[PDB]
Amino acid sequence: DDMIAAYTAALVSGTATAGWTFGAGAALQIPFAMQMAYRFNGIGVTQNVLYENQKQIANQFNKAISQIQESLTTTSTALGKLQDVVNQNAQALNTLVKQ
Amino acid sequence: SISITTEVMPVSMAKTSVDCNMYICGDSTECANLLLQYGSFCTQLNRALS
Amino acid sequence: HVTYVPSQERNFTTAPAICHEGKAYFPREGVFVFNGTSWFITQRNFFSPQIITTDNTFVSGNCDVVIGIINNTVYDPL
Ligand SMILES: *[C@@H]1O[C@H](CO)[C@@H](O)[C@H](O)[C@H]1NC(C)=O
Ligand SMILES: *[C@@H]1O[C@H](CO)[C@@H](O)[C@H](O)[C@H]1NC(C)=O
Repeated sequence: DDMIAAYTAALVSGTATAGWTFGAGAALQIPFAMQMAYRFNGIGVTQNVLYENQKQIANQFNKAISQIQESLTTTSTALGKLQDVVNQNAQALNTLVKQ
Repeated sequence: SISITTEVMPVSMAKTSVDCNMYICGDSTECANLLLQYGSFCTQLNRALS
Repeated sequence: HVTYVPSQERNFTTAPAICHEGKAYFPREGVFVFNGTSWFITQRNFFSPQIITTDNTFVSGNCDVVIGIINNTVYDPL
């Protein structure tokens, strides 16, 4: 699990500091606001719409992250496709013993 | 030119179920008692169909 | 599959927008870079510096909102 955690940490760190470039060729540095402006051009909105109201966009991003981490420390069925898989495997082996 | 083309795709199939005792033994009592010794085949089969 | 790969990168310093006379100027398709002597506009994938004109730049707002505005001149073919 530590190797997979290292992989995902490297992936998030590359995304936050390089952008879309470290999958095509090498890694090219860019500030995060200019990267978000390029992605805004990607969805069809001009760069200024990011640039005059960058602060409320950052606030909305931070609030959405904080709302996800709240909802994870709550009831089950969020991760229900994984747990079910685990259960199925265990169940099969139990049958093979009782049989 | 403007052209409209059709494409057909299957989505689901029929849901089925089986009574293990009725298929194997029918109405016989002796067969049912002998079938009790073959444990955990009919449950493992109904679970897959469900 | 034949594919295009970028090869040799180079560092520049950049700004989100430039301010000519009380107006913010944003690039159309490219980034503003500082060559070392002058400020140019260039496409991201290949380095081809272009002189900043009114053609490849658009205007929006005043120079008191954007973080990282700089002072530079926008050429007009007139
Ligand atoms: C300049 O580019 C080189 C690679 O070409 C890089 O190692 C170096 O960190 C860059 N300079 C700065 C100040 O980041
Ligand atoms: C851009 O910079 C290079 C070296 O930094 C210089 O030789 C060149 O003259 C500059 N471009 C212009 C248009 O002056």
